[PDB]
Amino acid sequence: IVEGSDAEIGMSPWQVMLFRKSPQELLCGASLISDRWVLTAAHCLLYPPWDKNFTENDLLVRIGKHSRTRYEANIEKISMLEKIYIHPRYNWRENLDRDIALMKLKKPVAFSDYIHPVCLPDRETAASLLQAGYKGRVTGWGNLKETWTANVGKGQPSVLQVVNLPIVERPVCKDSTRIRITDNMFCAGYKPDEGKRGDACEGDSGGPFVMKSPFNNRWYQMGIVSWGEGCDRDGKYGFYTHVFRLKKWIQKVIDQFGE
Amino acid sequence: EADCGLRPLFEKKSLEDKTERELLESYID
Amino acid sequence: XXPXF
Ligand code: NA
Repeated sequence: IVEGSDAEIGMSPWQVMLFRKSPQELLCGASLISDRWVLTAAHCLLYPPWDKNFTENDLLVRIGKHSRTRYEANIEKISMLEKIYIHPRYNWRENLDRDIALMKLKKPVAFSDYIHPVCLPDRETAASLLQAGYKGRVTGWGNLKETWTANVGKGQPSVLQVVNLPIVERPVCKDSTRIRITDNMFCAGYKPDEGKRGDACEGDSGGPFVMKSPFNNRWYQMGIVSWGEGCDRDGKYGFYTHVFRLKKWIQKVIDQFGE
Repeated sequence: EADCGLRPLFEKKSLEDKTERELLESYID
Repeated sequence: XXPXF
């Protein structure tokens, strides 16, 4: 996350870290939507050009974490994955349309002050909050900057990072890139000279873009960190998987496969 | 929807995090 | 996102 700040304790209790088992490695962000289901980006699991291609036996997740580099005894939980599911129409060989995947935990994780599910949007929430200018929140342990110098690397924070960003008008998103944009994605970020900056970055893929409903006070996961061209460049924006638009598939998986 | 989206250390305790107000204010601007 | 996309 570029230009973000440290998360407060328990600020994003649905935050999940996706790791490759061996060699052990932090791969992507993800989110908890129930005691047995985790949401992430399809490209985190299946995407050859980025050394991504894994089944449930290649991965594990850590839930309830705040600091990347410290073992948080009696707070963090670890879990194997029973199975992974990728949207059947997920398109990697072009623009990553329907960049979404679900992962079922081998056992239910216990909720606590630090582990708690985020809500998925219904039509009314989507219709009322997905408006240009309305802000959402993106979180992750991804890189702090797109570039590196001889003395300063891209940077990997130890503490979870968070940034608030405004949803952008679709025509602006479209004109900012040559990559085709579908109705299964939306973009967010500040325009040049709105002053503020901020963006998700390498390593934040799969993490959530959440909005706090002023109607019932609950946090809803409106998007998934999907793609971008570099990080926090002027005139560029982050793209996110449109969760509500893929709700039918999400429901099918949970209903058809459990928990 | 169960108890989704209500954080134990914030909403459940009537405490607001440091930046959620910026989110709320954006539904006006 | 992924370096050099
Ligand atoms: Na930008």
